[PDB]
Amino acid sequence: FQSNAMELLKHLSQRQYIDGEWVESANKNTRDIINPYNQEVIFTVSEGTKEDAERAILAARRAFESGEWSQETAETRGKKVRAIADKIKEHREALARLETLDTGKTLEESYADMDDIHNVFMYFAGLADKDGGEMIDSPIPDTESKIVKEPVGVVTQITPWNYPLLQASWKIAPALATGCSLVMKPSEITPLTTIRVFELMEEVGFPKGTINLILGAGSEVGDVMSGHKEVDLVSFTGGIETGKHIMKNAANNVTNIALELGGKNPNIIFDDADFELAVDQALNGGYFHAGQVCSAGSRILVQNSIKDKFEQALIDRVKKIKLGNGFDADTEMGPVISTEHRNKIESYMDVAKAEGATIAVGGKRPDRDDLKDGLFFEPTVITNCDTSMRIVQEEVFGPVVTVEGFETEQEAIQLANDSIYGLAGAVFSKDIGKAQRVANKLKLGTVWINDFHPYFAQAPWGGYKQSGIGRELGKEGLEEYLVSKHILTNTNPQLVNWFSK
Amino acid sequence: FQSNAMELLKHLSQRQYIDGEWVESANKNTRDIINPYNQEVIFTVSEGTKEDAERAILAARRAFESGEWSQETAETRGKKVRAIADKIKEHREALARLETLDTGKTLEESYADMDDIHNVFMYFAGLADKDGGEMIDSPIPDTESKIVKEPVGVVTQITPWNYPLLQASWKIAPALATGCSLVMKPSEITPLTTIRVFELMEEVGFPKGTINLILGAGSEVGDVMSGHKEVDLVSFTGGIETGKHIMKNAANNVTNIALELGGKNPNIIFDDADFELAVDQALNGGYFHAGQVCSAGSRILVQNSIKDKFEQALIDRVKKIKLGNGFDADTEMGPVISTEHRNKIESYMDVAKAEGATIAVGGKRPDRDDLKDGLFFEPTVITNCDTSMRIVQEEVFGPVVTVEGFETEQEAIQLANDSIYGLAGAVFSKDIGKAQRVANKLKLGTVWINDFHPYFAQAPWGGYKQSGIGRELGKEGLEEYLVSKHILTNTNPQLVNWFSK
Amino acid sequence: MELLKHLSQRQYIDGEWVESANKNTRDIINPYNQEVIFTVSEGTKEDAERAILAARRAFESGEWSQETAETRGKKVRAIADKIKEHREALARLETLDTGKTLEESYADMDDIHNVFMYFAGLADKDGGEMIDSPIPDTESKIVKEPVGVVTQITPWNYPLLQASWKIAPALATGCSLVMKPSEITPLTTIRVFELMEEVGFPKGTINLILGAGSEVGDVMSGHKEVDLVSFTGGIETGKHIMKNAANNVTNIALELGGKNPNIIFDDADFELAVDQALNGGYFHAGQVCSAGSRILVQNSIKDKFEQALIDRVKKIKLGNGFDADTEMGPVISTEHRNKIESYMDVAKAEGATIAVGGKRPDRDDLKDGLFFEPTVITNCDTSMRIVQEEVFGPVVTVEGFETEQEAIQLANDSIYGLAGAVFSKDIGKAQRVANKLKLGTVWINDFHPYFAQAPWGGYKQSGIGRELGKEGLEEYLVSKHILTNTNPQLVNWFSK
Amino acid sequence: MELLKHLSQRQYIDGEWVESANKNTRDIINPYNQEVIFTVSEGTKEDAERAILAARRAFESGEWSQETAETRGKKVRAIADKIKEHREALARLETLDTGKTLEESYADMDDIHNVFMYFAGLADKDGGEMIDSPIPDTESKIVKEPVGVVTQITPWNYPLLQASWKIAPALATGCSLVMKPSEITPLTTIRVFELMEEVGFPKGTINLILGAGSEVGDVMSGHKEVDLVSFTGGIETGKHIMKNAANNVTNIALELGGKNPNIIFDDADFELAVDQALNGGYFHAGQVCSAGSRILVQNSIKDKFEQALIDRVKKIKLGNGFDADTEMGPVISTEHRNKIESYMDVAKAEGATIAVGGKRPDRDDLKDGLFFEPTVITNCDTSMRIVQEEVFGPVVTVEGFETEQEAIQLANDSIYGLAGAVFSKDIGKAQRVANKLKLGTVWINDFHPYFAQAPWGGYKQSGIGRELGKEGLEEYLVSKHILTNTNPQLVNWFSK
Ligand code: NA
Ligand code: NA
Ligand code: NA
Ligand code: NA
Ligand code: NA
Ligand code: NA
Ligand code: NA
Ligand code: NA
Repeated sequence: FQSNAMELLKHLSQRQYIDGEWVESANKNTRDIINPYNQEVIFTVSEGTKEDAERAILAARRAFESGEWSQETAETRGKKVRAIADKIKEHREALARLETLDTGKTLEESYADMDDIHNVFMYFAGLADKDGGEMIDSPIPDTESKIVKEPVGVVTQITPWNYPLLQASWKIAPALATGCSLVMKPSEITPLTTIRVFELMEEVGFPKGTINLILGAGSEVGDVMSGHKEVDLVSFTGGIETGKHIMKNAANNVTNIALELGGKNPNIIFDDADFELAVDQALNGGYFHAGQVCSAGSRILVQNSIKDKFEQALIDRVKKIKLGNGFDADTEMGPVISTEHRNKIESYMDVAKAEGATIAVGGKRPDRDDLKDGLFFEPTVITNCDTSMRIVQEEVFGPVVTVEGFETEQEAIQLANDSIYGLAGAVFSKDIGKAQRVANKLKLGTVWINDFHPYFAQAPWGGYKQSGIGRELGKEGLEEYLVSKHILTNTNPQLVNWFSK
Repeated sequence: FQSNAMELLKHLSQRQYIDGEWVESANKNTRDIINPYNQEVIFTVSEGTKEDAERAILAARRAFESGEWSQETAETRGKKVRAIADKIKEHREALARLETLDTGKTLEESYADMDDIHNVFMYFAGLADKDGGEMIDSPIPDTESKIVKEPVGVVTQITPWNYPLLQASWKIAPALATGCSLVMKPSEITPLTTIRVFELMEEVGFPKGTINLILGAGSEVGDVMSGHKEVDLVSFTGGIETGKHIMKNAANNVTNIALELGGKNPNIIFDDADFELAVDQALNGGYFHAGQVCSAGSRILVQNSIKDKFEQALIDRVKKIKLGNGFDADTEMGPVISTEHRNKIESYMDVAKAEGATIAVGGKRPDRDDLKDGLFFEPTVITNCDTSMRIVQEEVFGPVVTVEGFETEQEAIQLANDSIYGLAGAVFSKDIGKAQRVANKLKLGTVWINDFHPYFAQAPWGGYKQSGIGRELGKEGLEEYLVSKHILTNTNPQLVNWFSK
Repeated sequence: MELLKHLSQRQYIDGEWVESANKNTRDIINPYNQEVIFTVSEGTKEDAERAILAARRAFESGEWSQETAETRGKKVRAIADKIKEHREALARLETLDTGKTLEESYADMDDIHNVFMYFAGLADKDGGEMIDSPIPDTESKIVKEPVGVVTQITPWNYPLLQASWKIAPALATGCSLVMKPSEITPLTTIRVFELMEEVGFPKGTINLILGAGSEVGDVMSGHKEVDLVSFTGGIETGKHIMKNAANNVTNIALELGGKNPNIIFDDADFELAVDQALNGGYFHAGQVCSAGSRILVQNSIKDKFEQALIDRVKKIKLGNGFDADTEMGPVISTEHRNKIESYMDVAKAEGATIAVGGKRPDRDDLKDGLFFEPTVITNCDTSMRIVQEEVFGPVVTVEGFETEQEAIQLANDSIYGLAGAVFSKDIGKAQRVANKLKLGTVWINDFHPYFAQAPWGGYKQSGIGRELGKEGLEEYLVSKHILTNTNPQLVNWFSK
Repeated sequence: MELLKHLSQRQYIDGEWVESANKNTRDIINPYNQEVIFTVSEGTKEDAERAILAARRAFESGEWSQETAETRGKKVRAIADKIKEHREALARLETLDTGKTLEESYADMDDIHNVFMYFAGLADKDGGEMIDSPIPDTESKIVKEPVGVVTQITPWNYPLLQASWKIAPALATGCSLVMKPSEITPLTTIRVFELMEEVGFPKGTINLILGAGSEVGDVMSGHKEVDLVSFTGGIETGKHIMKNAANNVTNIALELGGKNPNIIFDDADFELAVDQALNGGYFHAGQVCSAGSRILVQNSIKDKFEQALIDRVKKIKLGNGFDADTEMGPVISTEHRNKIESYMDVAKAEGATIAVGGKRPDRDDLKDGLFFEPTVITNCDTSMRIVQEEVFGPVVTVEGFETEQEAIQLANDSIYGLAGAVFSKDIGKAQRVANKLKLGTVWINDFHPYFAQAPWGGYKQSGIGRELGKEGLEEYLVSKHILTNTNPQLVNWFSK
C-alpha cells in the first residue's frame, strides 16, 4: 500500500538547507523518521545544532541587507510565489503521498491539503503587489506625510506535525511575498514534505540565504530561533507550553511574535439544527485527521432536548469508522502521530474515568492484526461530563470528543466560552438569526454556521485568549510580515528659533 | 511662579478610580509627589496594592461582558470620545499647568502637548465608526464569509513619566473608541494629569468599570497588570528592561503586547543641508523637554567636511540655553525628572570621559542660586566619540547629544542603523533625492526629512528592533485594540458523508 | 413663523448676500394652506455663472482646498453642532416649507447632524496610497485631491437632508460648491447657509443660487469650470442634466428616485409587515426617496393582508404638520398633486381598483391645503403603467406572487433600482432574495433606514454613483498618479 | 503574415463565430504599404443588440457572475499566460495592423501579460465591507457585485493593450462584456478572443462585434440592458456616447486622450530632457495616449534646447515596423494623415514656424505608406489652435516659460487633463509642480510610464473615471447595502 511513497524517499534529500546549500548537521548527528502506520524507521535526516541555526539566521540577515529579494519589485516577488504554487500542483501526487507516509493521514486528506497549499501560495502571489502603504493628509502645513510598508526582516518559523506542509505554506507564502528572509524548522518527527518543498523552491530560485531549513529538536535550536538578536519576527504554531517559552525568549530582544497554539473548539448543536447534518458534521469535526487537525471539534455542546438521541446516533456512527493504512482507499481514519502523543491520549482516558466521565465507546487501541504495529487509537466519545472537568477544559488533540448538554442559548454561549482557548467553533441551527447571535458572542477567531472545518487563504485564522497572538492568512496574515515607516518631509523648512540666538 | 498651579492641587483627587469610585489603597499607603524644579513634596496620593489592581482588572472584565460599552454603537462611542476631547480643550490651561508642575517642562511645551491631546482624542473619535470589518469572496460555493472587528477586550495600560497625559491619550483614545475596558497605571512619580483626566472622563460618563486608574509602583502591581489571565492586551511605554519583563509576564496567558521602549534617535546632517536650520533643529532634537521626549535626537551624525564648523556653532548655542522654572516664560529648558534619573545621567558622563569622549560643554549640574534646589542638568554636547562606545550605543534620555562624523552617504546609513534601537530619526539635506534614499534605508518607525520631532494622530508611531512592538496612533493604532473574527455561513449545507453510514 | 422675519431672502455669492441680477423674486408657499409665506430672489443664469467662476477662483487660491484636512474636519463639525443647536427652528421651518409633520422634520434634523459629524470625522482619514512600482528605481504614489468645483441641485422632499448629503463631503474634501435648492422649497437651505457663514469659509467656497430661472439649470450642468455635477430629483431632468454635462466631459452623480418594492412573504411577522407596509407607503405622504409604493405579497395571505392594510389606511389622520395628531401632511405642490390625480386617471383606464382613497379629502380644515388621501390600488399587474411608473405620492399598489423566484422576478421588473425590503422570519430566504434584488439598498425586516455610515444610490435608471459612506466622499475626490524616476537614464531609442 | 491564414474573420456572439447578419465585410489595411491584408465581418446594429441580450442572459444565469472570485482569477491568469505564450505572433500582428515597430509591439505584449496577471490576482481580494451600524440591533453590510453587462469600445492606437485594460477587470469581477475594436484595427482583438475561447467561458460572457456599422455605436451606448459603457477614443465620439448613455442613466467611463505637457526646467539633466522630449513626441509616431506634444522649456535654455531637438529630429529613421532599423512607423490611416496635414495648414495660417518636418517623406521606399515626417513647430503660443488642439500625430510644439509659476499656468491652460512630465534635478520643485498640474498622471524625470498597479485617466475633458489599479476594478462593481433588522418592532406611527 505504502510502497509507492517509499519509492519517493529514494531521491529525497536528507540534509538541511542553509545559505544556498544542502548541508549536514555541524556534528553529523541524525534522527530516524517513522511511519505511524507501522512504526517503521523510513528515513534518516540531519539533526541540526544551535550553531547551524545561528548560521542560518545570520545568512538570512545578510541576504536581507543585500536587498536582492527585499528590494525586488513586488510584482516580481509575486511571480516567484506563483511559481512555487505551480510546483505544488505539478508535484501534488508525490507531495500528498509523502505527507500520508509521514503523518499517517488518509491520502484524500493529503490531496485536500495539497489543494489548499496551492491556493495559499497563489493567494499571496496575487496580493503581493496590491498595497505599498498610504499617503496621509498631514495636519502640518507644507509637509508631505506617507506610510511605506517594508518587509519586517528576518523571520524564524516553527511549524507543527499537524500538519507540516499546510502550516508551512501559511508562513512561507506571506514571507516571500513581502520580501523577508526566513529560517524554517519543521517538527522533528515530520520533516518530509518540508524538505521536498525546499527542493522545489530551490528549483524556482531565490537569492542565497533568503530561505533556510533547519531540521530537528536539537539542544537549544529553538532558543536560538526564538531568541537571536537578528530576528525581527518569530512565528510559531504548536504546543502551548513551548509557545509560551518561545515568547519569553523573544522578549530578550523585543521581537515580534505570532503564535497559534490550538484550542478546545466547541460544536454547539441546537435542537432545531438539521439533525443528520449535525451528526455528520460532529463526526467530521471530531475525527478528520484523527482529531489532530487545528480546526478539530472536540467539545460537543448539544441541547438537552435532543442530547440522548444525538449521543446514540453519534456513538452508532463512531463504531463504523474504518481505521487503517492511509494509502488504502477504504481507510476513513489513520493513526495518531507518535508513541508520546498516543500515551498522552491514553492517560486522558484514565483521568476521564477517575473524574466520573463515561467512555461511551472507543477509549483504547484497537485489536485487529493490520493495526497492531501502528499508532492507532479508537475514535472515542465521552459522555456524562461537565465544564469543571479536566477532560473538558484540557485539549487532548486526538480522536476524542466530549458531549455536554445545555438548556438554553445563553447556557450554550457561556459553556462554549468557558475555556482558556479561542480558536474556532461552530453553531448548528436552522434558525439563522439565532446562530448569528451566538456567533457574535463566541470568543473565537473563526465561527462556522452550519458547517465545520473551513479555512482558506482569503480569510484570517487565529486565536483569542490562549489560542494565540496574531493572524495567519488573508490581508492580516500578510501584515504580520510587514513593518510600517512614517516618512515626513517638511517641504518648506523654517527655523523654529525656540532657543536663544 | 508655580503658585497658580499649586492652587489647582487644592481640588485634585488623591485616590485611585476603580469600578466607578474614587478609592484609597487597600492598605492606606501613600506616596509623596515632587516638583522637580525645587524637589518639594507637592501632593500625596494613594499607593495601590496588587489586590487593587486585581479588582480593577476584574471590574473591567465584568463591564466588558455586560456589553454596555463594548456593544454600544460605534457612532455613539465616537461622540463620547469627542466629548473627552472637548474637555481637554476646555481645561487646557489647568492641564498644561499641572503637567509643568509635575514634570518640570516649560509651560509652552505643556500647551503644545494639550493641543496634541485634544487632536488625538478628536482623531479617534472620528475614526471610531469608519470600519466594521470586511466581506470576503468565499472560495467555497454557497458560503457567506465575513470578517467582523470586535474590541480586543480588557486592556492594561502603563504610561511613562515622559510624558503622562500625552502618552495616556495615545492609549485611552483608541481603547474607548473601539469599545474596550481599560486599567491604566501612570508612572508613580507623575500621576497628576492622569488623575485629572480621569476626573474629566468621569464627567463625560462611562459605564461602571470601563475605565479604572491604579496609582503607584506597588509590590507586584505591574506583575498583575501584565500577567493577569483576564487581560487581552498589555500596552506599555517606558524603559527597556521593564518592557522585557512585562512581555515575559504577558506570555503566561499568551496575551497580546504592545511596547514602546524609546530609542537612540539619529539626526543625520549632510554638508549640503541648510546649515543654520540644521543647527537649530539639532538643538531642538537634543534639548526640547530636556532631551527626555520620546522623539529626542541624542545621536548627531554630521558629515566630516562641516563637522568642526557644526560643532562650534552647536556648542555656541548650547551655552545660551536658559534653564529655569517651567512657569517662567523666559525658561527654554526645565529640569530632569528625578534624583534617580539625574544620577544615571551623571554617571554616563563618567563613562564618556573614561571611554575617551570629550565633554565639549555642559556635563554637570549648573550653579545659579535659583536652580540649586532643582533637578537641573546642563545641556551637554559630547564630541570625539564613536559607535563602539557605550555613550553612543546606550540611551541616556537626558539633555545630552553626541556628535560623530561620517564621510559618505553609505557610512551615514550604516552608523545610524548600528544600534539596538529603531524608533525615529531625521535627515537634513537640500538634496531631497538623497534624503529619500537615506530615509528608505533607515530602520526606523518614523523618519523626518528636513525636520525633527513631528508626530501626530493621523500617522502611526513605534519602533523597529528593541524600540518596540506594534504601533500607536493612526488606523494601525486603532487596530491594536481590535480583534478579528471570521464568520462563515454555509447557506446550503449538505452531508459530507466521509464516514461510513 | 416668527423665524421668517429674521431669515435672509437673497442668494449667497462670493461671500455676499445679494439679490437677483434683474431683481426678480418668487413667492414661497406653505402647502398646508397654500398661503404665500415668504418671497426670495429668483436668480439669473448670469448669477449662476458668477458663482461658478467665484467657486473656481476660491478653489484656485487654495484657501480652502489646501487647508489641512484636520482643520476642514473641525469646521464641518462646527456646522454639525449648529444644526443641533438650531434643531427646533430648523424642524419648524422644514415643516412650514414642505408640509411634513414636525416629528418627520425632527428626525431629519437628527440625521443632518449625524451626516455632518460623519464627514467631519472622515475628512482626514485617507490621503491616497503608495504603490509598489513594477519599475525599479521609481516611486509611485496616488494622491487624492478635491475634485474641484461642484454644482449641487437638491430636491423638494427633504431639502435640508439632501443638501447635507452633498455639502458635507464637498467641504470635507476641500472643494468649492454652488448649490441650488428646489425653487419651491428654499427656506432651510437659506438658513443652513447663514449657519455656515457664522462658521466662516473663504469667499467663493460656498455659494447659493435660488430659483428655477431660465437656463440656470443648464449653466450649473454645462459650464466648463465645473468638475462635478451632483443632482437629486426627477429622472427627466436628471437625463437632461447628464446630456449637458457631456459637453465638457463633466463627472455626474445622479439620484433619481425609484419604484421601491416591499416584499412580504407568508412567513413574515404579519402585524409587522402591515405596520411597515403603511410606513413604507405613507411616511411624508409617500414623497420620500425611500418610499415603498410597490407592495408584493405572497398569494397565500394576500386577501388577509389587503383587508388589514385598507382598514388601517382609512384611519390615517391627515392634517397640519404642526398639530401633534397629524400622521400625514399634504403633498408639496399644485403641479405635483395634479400629477398624482393624473396617475389615478391612468389606474382607472387600465382597469385597476382604487380599494381606498384616490381623491382629495372632503373635510373643512383640509379644504384649503394640497391634501391627497392615502390610497391603495389593488388588482393590478406589472404590465400596467401605474406599476411601472413612479408617482412619488401617497399611493401604493398591491400585487401577488406565488414563489420566492416570482417575487424576485417581479421586484426586478422595472427600470429602477434604488431600494427595497423583504419581510420574512426565514432569514436564510430573506438573504437569498436580497442578494438577487437589483437595488442599492435592501432592508431585511425593516423599511426606510439610511445613514451616513453606508452608501446610498441606485442601480439602473435610479442613478449613477453613491452618496454617504466612504464611496460618497470619493465622488468629491480625484486621483493623481505621481511617478518619480529616482535614477533617470537616457533611453536612446532615436539615433544620436 | 502567415498568421493571417489561420485567423478568424468573424464576430464572436453567444459562444459562436458568426458573420454579419447581412454578410457585409470590410478590408483591413497595413499602413506601411496601404495593401489590403484581410477582410472581416462588418456587423449590424441587430448583431450588437443580439450580443447585448446574450451578455445579459449569461449574466442572469450566474455561470460566470456567481463563480467564485478565486476561480475567476485563475481563468484571467490562464488568459495572461496565453498572451505570453503567443507573444511573438501577437506582436507581429499588431505591427501589421497598426504600423508600429516590432519593439513597440513587444513592449505592449509584456504590458498586456502584466495587466491580465494583475487583475487575476486582484479578483478575490475585496468582497465589500461590514459597517458598524448606528442603529442598535441591526447588521449592516456592503456587498460588491459585478456591475452587470458592459460595452467596451477600444481605439486603434493600442488595440490589444486598451482591450486588456477593459477585458481583464470585467472578467475578474464577473461581468458579461460586448467589445468592439476600432474598425481599422481588429486583428489582435480577434486573436485575443480566440485565446479566450481556448480558456473557455460560459456562452454570452464574452462577445466581439466588429466594424463601424450604422448605429452599432448607438446600440452599444444606448441599449437598456447595458449597465456600463467604457469607451476610449476621440473626444467628439466620447461626448456623443455619453449623451446616448444618458437615455438609460447608464454608467460611463471615458478616456479621450489629451494635450500632454512636457515641462523642462533649466536645471534639468539637459541630455535626458532632449532624449525624453523626442520619446514623448515620437514613440508610435506620436499617436499614443501618453504622447507629449506640448513642450514647455525654460527661456534660459530654449534656444539650445530647440536646436538640439531639431538636429535629432532630422535623424529619426522612418520605415517598415518589421525592419530593425526603423525608429518610427507610419500613421494609422488616410483620414488621420489628412487630419495631420490639415493641422499643419492651421499652424501656417496662425503664423507658427515649421522648424522641421511637416510633410510626407519623399523617399522611394516610403512612397506607398502613410508616412508623415516627425515635426517640430516653434514660435507658437497658447492662444493658437495648434497649441490648444490635439492632433495625435508625430508633431510637437515648443513654447517658452520664465518661471515655475508660468510653467504651471501654461501647462494647465487647455481643456485636457491626462498626463504630463516635469524634468528638473530640483526634486522639491518638480513635486510642487506635479501637485499643481491637473493631470491624472504626472511623471517626474520620465515620460510614458503606466502600469496595472496604478490608475490612469483624465481630469477635465480627458475623461471620466479610471482604468488600471483598484480604482479600475471598481468601475466594474456596484455596491449594495443590505441592512438586517435583527429585532424588528412595530413602529405604530399610524393609529391602530
Ligand atoms: Na513521521
Ligand atoms: Na492571546
Ligand atoms: Na512629579
Ligand atoms: Na521589536
Ligand atoms: Na410614494
Ligand atoms: Na445607472
Ligand atoms: Na502626438
Ligand atoms: Na471630466
